[PDB]
Amino acid sequence: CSLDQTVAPGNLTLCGNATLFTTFRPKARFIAPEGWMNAPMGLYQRADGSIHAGYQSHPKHIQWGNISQGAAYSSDFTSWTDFNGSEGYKTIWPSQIYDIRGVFDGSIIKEGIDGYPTILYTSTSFGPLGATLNEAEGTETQSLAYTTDDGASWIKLGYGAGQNPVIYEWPETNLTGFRDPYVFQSPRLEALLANTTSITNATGDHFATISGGVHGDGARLFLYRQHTTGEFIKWTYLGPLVTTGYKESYGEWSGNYGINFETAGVTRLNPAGAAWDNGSDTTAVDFVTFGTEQGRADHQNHWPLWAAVDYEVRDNGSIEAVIAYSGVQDWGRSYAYASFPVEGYRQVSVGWIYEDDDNVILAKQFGYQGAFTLFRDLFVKVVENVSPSTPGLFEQASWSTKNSTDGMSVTVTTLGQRVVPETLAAYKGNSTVSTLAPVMLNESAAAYTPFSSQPTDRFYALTGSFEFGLNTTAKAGFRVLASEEEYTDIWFDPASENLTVVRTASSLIKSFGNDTELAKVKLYEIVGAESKTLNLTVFVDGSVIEIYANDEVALSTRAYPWLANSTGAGLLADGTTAGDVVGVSGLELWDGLVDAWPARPANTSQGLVWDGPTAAMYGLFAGY
Amino acid sequence: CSLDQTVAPGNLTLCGNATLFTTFRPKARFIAPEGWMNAPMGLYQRADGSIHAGYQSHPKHIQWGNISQGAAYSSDFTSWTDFNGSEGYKTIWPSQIYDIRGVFDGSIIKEGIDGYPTILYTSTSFGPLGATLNEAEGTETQSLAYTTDDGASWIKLGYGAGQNPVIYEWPETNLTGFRDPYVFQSPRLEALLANTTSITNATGDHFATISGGVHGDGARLFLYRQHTTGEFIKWTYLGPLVTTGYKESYGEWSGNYGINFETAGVTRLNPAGAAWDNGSDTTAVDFVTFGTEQGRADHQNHWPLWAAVDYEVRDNGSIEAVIAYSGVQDWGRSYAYASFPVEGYRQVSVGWIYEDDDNVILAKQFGYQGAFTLFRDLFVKVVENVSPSTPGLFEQASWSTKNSTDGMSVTVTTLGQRVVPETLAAYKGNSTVSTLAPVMLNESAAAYTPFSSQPTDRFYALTGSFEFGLNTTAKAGFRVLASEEEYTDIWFDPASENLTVVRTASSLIKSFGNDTELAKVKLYEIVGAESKTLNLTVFVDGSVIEIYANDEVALSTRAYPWLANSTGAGLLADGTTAGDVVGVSGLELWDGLVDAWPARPANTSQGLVWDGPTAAMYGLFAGY
Ligand SMILES: *[C@@H]1O[C@H](CO)[C@@H](O[C@@H]2O[C@H](CO)[C@@H](O[C@@H]3O[C@H](CO[C@H]4O[C@H](CO[C@H]5O[C@H](CO)[C@@H](O)[C@H](O)[C@@H]5O[C@H]5O[C@H](CO)[C@@H](O)[C@H](O)[C@@H]5O)[C@@H](O)[C@H](O[C@H]5O[C@H](CO)[C@@H](O)[C@H](O)[C@@H]5O)[C@@H]4O)[C@@H](O)[C@H](O[C@H]4O[C@H](CO)[C@@H](O)[C@H](O)[C@@H]4O[C@H]4O[C@H](CO)[C@@H](O)[C@H](O)[C@@H]4O)[C@@H]3O)[C@H](O)[C@H]2NC(C)=O)[C@H](O)[C@H]1NC(C)=O
Ligand SMILES: *[C@@H]1O[C@H](CO)[C@@H](O[C@@H]2O[C@H](CO)[C@@H](O[C@@H]3O[C@H](CO[C@H]4O[C@H](CO[C@H]5O[C@H](CO)[C@@H](O)[C@H](O)[C@@H]5O[C@H]5O[C@H](CO)[C@@H](O)[C@H](O)[C@@H]5O)[C@@H](O)[C@H](O[C@H]5O[C@H](CO)[C@@H](O)[C@H](O)[C@@H]5O)[C@@H]4O)[C@@H](O)[C@H](O[C@H]4O[C@H](CO)[C@@H](O)[C@H](O)[C@@H]4O[C@H]4O[C@H](CO)[C@@H](O)[C@H](O)[C@@H]4O)[C@@H]3O)[C@H](O)[C@H]2NC(C)=O)[C@H](O)[C@H]1NC(C)=O
Ligand SMILES: *[C@@H]1O[C@H](CO)[C@@H](O[C@@H]2O[C@H](CO)[C@@H](O[C@@H]3O[C@H](CO[C@H]4O[C@H](CO)[C@@H](O)[C@H](O[C@H]5O[C@H](CO)[C@@H](O)[C@H](O)[C@@H]5O)[C@@H]4O)[C@@H](O)[C@H](O[C@H]4O[C@H](CO)[C@@H](O)[C@H](O)[C@@H]4O)[C@@H]3O)[C@H](O)[C@H]2NC(C)=O)[C@H](O)[C@H]1NC(C)=O
Ligand SMILES: *[C@@H]1O[C@H](CO)[C@@H](O[C@@H]2O[C@H](CO)[C@@H](O[C@@H]3O[C@H](CO[C@H]4O[C@H](CO)[C@@H](O)[C@H](O[C@H]5O[C@H](CO)[C@@H](O)[C@H](O)[C@@H]5O)[C@@H]4O)[C@@H](O)[C@H](O[C@H]4O[C@H](CO)[C@@H](O)[C@H](O)[C@@H]4O)[C@@H]3O)[C@H](O)[C@H]2NC(C)=O)[C@H](O)[C@H]1NC(C)=O
Ligand SMILES: OC[C@H]1O[C@@](CO)(OC[C@H]2O[C@H](O[C@]3(CO)O[C@H](CO)[C@@H](O)[C@@H]3O)[C@H](O)[C@@H](O)[C@@H]2O)[C@@H](O)[C@@H]1O
Ligand SMILES: OC[C@H]1O[C@@](CO)(OC[C@H]2O[C@H](O[C@]3(CO)O[C@H](CO)[C@@H](O)[C@@H]3O)[C@H](O)[C@@H](O)[C@@H]2O)[C@@H](O)[C@@H]1O
Ligand SMILES: *[C@@H]1O[C@H](CO)[C@@H](O)[C@H](O)[C@H]1NC(C)=O
Ligand SMILES: *[C@@H]1O[C@H](CO)[C@@H](O)[C@H](O)[C@H]1NC(C)=O
Ligand SMILES: *[C@@H]1O[C@H](CO)[C@@H](O)[C@H](O)[C@H]1NC(C)=O
Ligand SMILES: *[C@@H]1O[C@H](CO)[C@@H](O)[C@H](O)[C@H]1NC(C)=O
Ligand SMILES: *[C@@H]1O[C@H](CO)[C@@H](O)[C@H](O)[C@H]1NC(C)=O
Ligand SMILES: *[C@@H]1O[C@H](CO)[C@@H](O)[C@H](O)[C@H]1NC(C)=O
Ligand SMILES: *[C@@H]1O[C@H](CO)[C@@H](O)[C@H](O)[C@H]1NC(C)=O
Ligand SMILES: *[C@@H]1O[C@H](CO)[C@@H](O)[C@H](O)[C@H]1NC(C)=O
Ligand SMILES: *[C@@H]1O[C@H](CO)[C@@H](O)[C@H](O)[C@H]1NC(C)=O
Ligand SMILES: *[C@@H]1O[C@H](CO)[C@@H](O)[C@H](O)[C@H]1NC(C)=O
Ligand SMILES: *[C@@H]1O[C@H](CO)[C@@H](O)[C@H](O)[C@H]1NC(C)=O
Ligand SMILES: *[C@@H]1O[C@H](CO)[C@@H](O)[C@H](O)[C@H]1NC(C)=O
Ligand SMILES: *[C@@H]1O[C@H](CO)[C@@H](O)[C@H](O)[C@H]1NC(C)=O
Ligand SMILES: *[C@@H]1O[C@H](CO)[C@@H](O)[C@H](O)[C@H]1NC(C)=O
Ligand SMILES: *[C@@H]1O[C@H](CO)[C@@H](O)[C@H](O)[C@H]1NC(C)=O
Repeated sequence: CSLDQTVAPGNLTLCGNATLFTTFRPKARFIAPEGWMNAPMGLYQRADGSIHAGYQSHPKHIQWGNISQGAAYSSDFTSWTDFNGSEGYKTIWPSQIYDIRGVFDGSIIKEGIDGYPTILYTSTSFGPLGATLNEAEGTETQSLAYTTDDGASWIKLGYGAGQNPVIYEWPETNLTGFRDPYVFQSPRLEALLANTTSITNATGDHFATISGGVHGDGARLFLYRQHTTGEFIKWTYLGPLVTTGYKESYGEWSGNYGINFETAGVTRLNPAGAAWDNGSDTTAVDFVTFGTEQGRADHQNHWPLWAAVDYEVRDNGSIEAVIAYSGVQDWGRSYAYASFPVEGYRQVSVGWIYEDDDNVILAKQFGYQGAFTLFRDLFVKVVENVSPSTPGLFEQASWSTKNSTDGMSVTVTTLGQRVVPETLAAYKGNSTVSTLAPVMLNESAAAYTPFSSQPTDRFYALTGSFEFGLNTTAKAGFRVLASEEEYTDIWFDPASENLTVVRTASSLIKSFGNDTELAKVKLYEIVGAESKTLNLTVFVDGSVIEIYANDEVALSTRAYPWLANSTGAGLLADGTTAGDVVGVSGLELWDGLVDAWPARPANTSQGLVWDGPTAAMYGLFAGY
Repeated sequence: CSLDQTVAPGNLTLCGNATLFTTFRPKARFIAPEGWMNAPMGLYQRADGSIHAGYQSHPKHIQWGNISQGAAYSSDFTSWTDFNGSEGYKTIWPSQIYDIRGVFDGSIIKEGIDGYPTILYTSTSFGPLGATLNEAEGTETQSLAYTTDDGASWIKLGYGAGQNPVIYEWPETNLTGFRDPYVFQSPRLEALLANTTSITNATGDHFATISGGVHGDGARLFLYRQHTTGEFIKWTYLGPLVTTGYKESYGEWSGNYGINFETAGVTRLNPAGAAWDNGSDTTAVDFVTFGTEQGRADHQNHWPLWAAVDYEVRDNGSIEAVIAYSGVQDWGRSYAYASFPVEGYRQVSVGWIYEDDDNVILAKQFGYQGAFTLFRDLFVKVVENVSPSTPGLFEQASWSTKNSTDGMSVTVTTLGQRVVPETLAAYKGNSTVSTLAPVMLNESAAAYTPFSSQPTDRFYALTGSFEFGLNTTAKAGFRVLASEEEYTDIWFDPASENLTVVRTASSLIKSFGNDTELAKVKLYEIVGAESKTLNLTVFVDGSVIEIYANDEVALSTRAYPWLANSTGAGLLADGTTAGDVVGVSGLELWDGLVDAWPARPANTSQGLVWDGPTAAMYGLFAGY
């Protein structure tokens, strides 16, 4: 094992555990100190204003198992500090018959048991568990724990009748899944159900969804309501909130609803952020966010989706959320998006970016797997004065259209996503910022044109506005993590409406994924404009490439170039001519970003361990 | 629910939880503070000379589940004090994937991990578990924990490769069971194996047996040897130590070997007590004690047995224990005998006495189930100058015979058992003792003759020597827990050699067991004697009746009379005439015994709880 990054990579599978720990590792985002991580969980803003973030964690292993909550906190979403207690950075772990198989995803009741922050989480025990297996009742239940020390530790309620687990009965038979309880308050849903509370007797101020589905018959999001305000044991099943069909797809802009939902949440937004009205705000829109499984051929069979919904009240005192339009939260290698309320009428969403090493070839050499996305403000994106001649506009696939009275313009509404401003400010202010001169891409443009200032390492952001003619067939974008031999190309092709990440040359190491990422991006053309504009922001952070377009479209992916000098960046141009010209302005390079974990040394590995021969005997965890 | 014990019992199933807590409860013996208990475990003499006793425990329930070690200590086997920590009187409990289904029986390595007392115990996880089920590897494993505070708490080794569990591979396929590790030192076995240690490489000073069997093919006791002295992770399987056949019986004096062994131990004794020689002591005998299951129609299908064995060394460096003769440790409602070494060359044995309420009709009303037997010194019982005309003597069923050179007398050898003298001294000294005049039972004897002094409650001991003619057909014994309407009759019938406990009138409450208990007792006739003698000692302790004959035969049973005045006692006579006379001498009543738990109040119930609907979902524990 040579770690010489000035020459071609050898056989890296000969390298020891965690010898590649720092080589590809993100520095500017939320990531566990070491080992395996997946879904964000237990997210809440604490009483002091700081953010508590939990995550599914398996320390000292590089595959999933004994799944626990690791945790950390931040005052600005950006610079983090690990909790440190008797179990290191873990704060909840398998410990009881009801959760011994894993402490799965959960969410926070801010004023819960004895007034303390309280987590409702999926407690798992033994038996087949999975959407393609024959799971039985009891294998997944829902349990409570509360914290008296602001998340340093959690106390579970006792096991038994009238205690944990608090939700255990399956609401319908033959479930594909029964997990990821999302607890939320909703003046909207309270108003809608106020005339039906005699039917159900459920009058609490908290609702909870549980994500699942029914074998052979598609996904389900089940709605529960807290039975009585101030009491947390009794949750009353109302009915299915979202019901989709077996591998149903709403279309090309909407992924696929698969067979089973995971990590679903419910929110209400308006153009400024989170909306807490009862229905009276006509600018507010109800949204569900959810993962689906087994409706996709790649990306671990996983789509992270969202849908705008219209609530209808059923006669039995339950709610049907009818999908009005349906989109994708991120088009790349990310999943398990969670959202939570933040002071100042915000709803903030964050997900998990998995690696691109699905055959587990270099995982042990890394000594870790996974990171978060950036934290994103959600809001209702409104585009005014849209031209009716925008191609495909009236499909209304992942957006809605409202015509003006005279029919000459359209108002477009969709889900907006943008990186939280605290992170953008910290990134820019801690970086060496190069404001770049605008560039006209025409007949003279090379395929690749390096920026006049270059990054110094694998931690940088790029921004640019690409102005295209309305009938262009040119392509343009950004190349990143680039030397002569390795590079990753981010292209937008307005003619096809496809944003792609071409990764055929991303790395000389052949074991990593190299498939082309793809997102659909609708350039809403403005009345009177003779051009259309793509605003692209790209974060490069170790191996993470995270792309944002027009505060709407997100695509997270991975690139693992070996060579030390595969850090460059610049503009891409294809089919630009004297007549078909792409104007690039607002160009900026932010070199360095922020050290997100200032108290951590560069190498936080503690080595890896094997569970031994009993792992295969129990059959629950891989063991490493 | 009336608790009026001056009138007939009502419907006691209407009574609340623990309303009958003190009614039938032993006071003078080891018993949990409340709830369910079964097998003794973790027995050892601590560095200060006191005795640590653990037991299988399920607090606040009256059926088995979440099985844990409860613990207490004593300086004299007799007066006890509970441990009190964060889990009350528990000191080890299910907490890891490998033991979450129950912390089963274990035994003590006195100088173990870092020099501390260390327990090797059966750690259980999920799956079918039982001799009549299709158990698989991993469901029962063996794990270590050690104590730095003399048994107040235990620290388990970590889960994983080279740590817990330390024994997990099945030594043969299709096991009926794989549990109850018994760790012991043996100069005897070390001497026997010293020429074979090149074959196995196992040279440690500790051995361990694991109890089990093979489906369709009888019970097995598997022998392991510590691989290296001073190291406790690696245990090397040598081979089967004891192999018996599917429901094989050695005869009427020997119970039945069933299909599977439980709680087996290995010891070496001589006439004084424990023997620690290498083979050189010609008076010493090797013994195995073991429970068997499914070889008995009643008594929960359980025989607590023992066998004298002769060790043979196999060519592969293992030991075969060939059964020389085979007996019964207790003939009544007891099981799960454990033995442990005690200072002064002693080996002390104690078991579990279950209730006689197998349909669980009044268990909740009790608020507890189970107690220990008394603690018993084991030794080699030697009877000299036995007459060759003793009937059945040369069957050598649960004893051995050695003829004198001239053939006119025999030396008989068997397992001796007697109550530890610390308990006998404390019982007598704290009791009101009535020394009773001898009684000749002849033609004038009533069926029942009350003693001239009577007990004052349900806590007393009786002793007597019954002298019978060599060809008697008379029966005699003791009646206990007696009023006019309820009583329990203990008979010996020398003609049949049967000691019985007749319980048809033991209680007016009909739900309790009433079957007749039976033990075989061999009166070894002495050369020149014109009579034969049965020395009988009976302990009455709440509902426990514990009978000892000739420091050899033990029979533990239960009686639950309702009436407050069912406490009397006296002599029984049947078929005694002018010519067939039974002489009773050495008669003593000890009224009161000892309060074994002086710090406990009379009612130590903490109520009972239900596990809720998930108990049936998990399918592991009854839930109550
Ligand atoms: C199989 O058996 C298992 C073992 O018995 C069983 O698990 C046990 O279940 C019981 C009953 O449900 C649990 O008991 C509850 O404990 C809660 C507190 O839990 C937290 O604190 C525990 C003890 O605290 C100390 O001891 C530790 C060990 O030494 C130290 O680390 C601590 O520093 C602390 O020490 C201090 O106190 C010591 C004495 O206790 C003292 O010596 C010392 O000097 C020092 O001062 C921890 O053990 C526990 O940790 C476990 O659980 C957490 C998750 O919760 C895990 O992360 C850990 O790994 C570990 O497994 C916790 O940190 C109590 O609050 C709770 O009390 C109340 O509830 C009951 C019934 O509802 C009431 O009777 C009672 O009044 C209390 O209610 C009142 O208070 C609350 C608010 O205060 C209020 O809301 C309520 O209305 C009311 O007013 C109860 O005692 C026990 O924790 C479990 N143990 C373990 C190890 O798991 C298991 O379930 C069984 N399984 C089956 C299937 O049956
Ligand atoms: C799923 O995840 C699970 C959670 O992570 C995981 O379980 C955990 O496994 C790890 C690794 O095996 C265990 O860690 C070991 O812990 C041993 C000590 O255990 C005992 O003490 C623990 C911590 O002590 C404190 O904290 C408590 C909680 O607040 C308090 O109650 C105590 O008072 C005490 O507080 C003091 O210390 C605090 C900081 O620690 C401090 O803040 C505070 O102020 C105060 O001063 C207890 O948590 C633990 O209790 C658990 O386990 C017992 C049974 O053991 C149960 O009865 C309990 O209910 C509970 O579940 C124990 O009481 C360590 O000795 C051990 O250390 C060593 O071994 C490793 C590796 O071999 C070495 O790296 C290290 O150097 C140590 O070795 C050295 O020392 C020893 C002798 O000292 C020597 O022999 C050796 O050669 C060497 O020199 C290790 O850290 C952890 O306990 C597990 N936790 C739980 C909750 O279960 C689980 O396995 C996972 N499952 C799967 C399938 O993967
Ligand atoms: C006395 O001790 C017992 C513990 O043994 C305490 O708890 C009770 O235990 C018994 C088991 O011994 C439980 O009986 C079972 O009950 C279920 C159905 O229960 C439902 O209906 C009840 C009646 O109104 C109700 O009390 C229950 O409510 C509790 O549980 C729910 C969770 O489900 C919880 O939300 C509540 O807060 C309560 O905790 C519940 O809704 C029944 O299905 C069982 O049937 C089996 O057994 C019977 C009898 O052998 C048999 O007929 C059936 O065929 C089947 O095999 C079983 O009867 C009882 O529910 C427990 N009660 C509780 C928890 O309150 C009890 O509290 C102690 N008493 C006191 C005064 O302390
Ligand atoms: C680096 O990180 C790893 C953790 O990932 C550390 O532990 C090793 O993990 C790997 C899994 O990643 C283990 O590999 C498996 O090994 C078993 C067979 O193992 C036996 O033989 C080994 C070789 O000499 C020996 O080391 C083992 O000894 C350990 O375990 C026993 C308990 O069984 C214990 O008593 C000892 O004390 C040791 O702890 C053991 O006897 C093999 O069956 C597995 O095969 C599967 O996977 C492979 C590869 O994909 C595949 O080919 C097979 O078909 C099958 O699917 C697997 O290879 C390895 O045993 C672990 N080693 C340990 C515990 O020492 C490792 O230590 C870290 N290194 C450093 C330097 O820190
Ligand atoms: O990487 C997930 C691994 O967990 C396993 C164990 O069977 O399956 C469980 C479950 O995990 C994933 O679910 C989520 C969101 O992805 O993660 C947590 C569990 O950590 C759970 O609360 C969430 O729903 C996965 O998406 C599911 O499909 C899996 O069924 C492994 O099979 C799997 O590799
Ligand atoms: O009363 C025992 C109850 O435990 C259960 C659970 O399946 O079975 C396990 C096992 O228990 C008994 O085994 C012993 C000695 O009797 O007790 C401990 C477990 O507490 C174990 O280490 C000992 O071997 C019982 O004799 C076995 O037959 C059972 O298989 C219940 O089924 C059972 O009622
Ligand atoms: C990068 O490094 C490689 C090998 O070390 C070298 O061949 C190449 O010339 C360097 N520079 C660029 C821009 O590729
Ligand atoms: C990181 O630390 C681990 C554990 O100490 C060590 O095994 C590994 O070799 C280190 N890796 C690097 C790149 O320093
Ligand atoms: C309410 O009605 C819906 C639609 O039929 C149904 O799916 C749901 O199960 C009902 N709620 C109940 C039975 O609580
Ligand atoms: C919306 O506007 C377009 C173009 O003016 C027209 O084709 C369509 O019919 C309009 N829809 C409604 C509801 O008026
Ligand atoms: C650098 O980043 C830190 C951590 O997020 C932030 O608090 C600080 O304001 C930043 N510095 C700037 C913007 O100059
Ligand atoms: C074509 O592009 C080059 C490079 O941006 C620029 O120098 C030139 O002005 C452009 N041509 C026209 C006609 O604008
Ligand atoms: C654009 O994307 C779609 C997938 O939505 C794909 O079918 C099509 O081939 C792509 N076209 C081009 C030219 O990239
Ligand atoms: C015992 O009590 C019962 C009922 O209280 C009574 O009938 C009987 O006479 C009493 N005495 C005896 C010795 O049975
Ligand atoms: C014993 O205590 C328990 C729990 O407090 C109580 O329920 C029960 O009625 C008491 N029984 C007696 C006989 O005092
Ligand atoms: C017997 O053993 C084998 C594994 O050695 C296993 O496949 C089989 O299921 C076991 N049980 C029976 C009933 O054959
Ligand atoms: C040693 O021989 C015995 C008798 O054949 C056998 O049962 C045992 O399994 C052998 N020991 C091994 C293979 O370790
Ligand atoms: C033992 O003694 C009896 C009676 O003297 C006799 O029947 C038997 O043969 C003797 N056994 C031996 C081995 O001498
Ligand atoms: C009474 O019993 C206690 C506890 O076992 C014992 O220590 C004491 O010696 C006894 N009293 C006597 C024999 O007088
Ligand atoms: C018969 O028994 C009675 C009672 O023990 C006694 O008084 C009498 O002496 C006995 N008869 C003879 C002949 O010993
Ligand atoms: C004595 O006990 C045996 C059981 O070993 C039994 O078969 C026999 O019937 C009993 N005989 C009498 C008279 O009690």
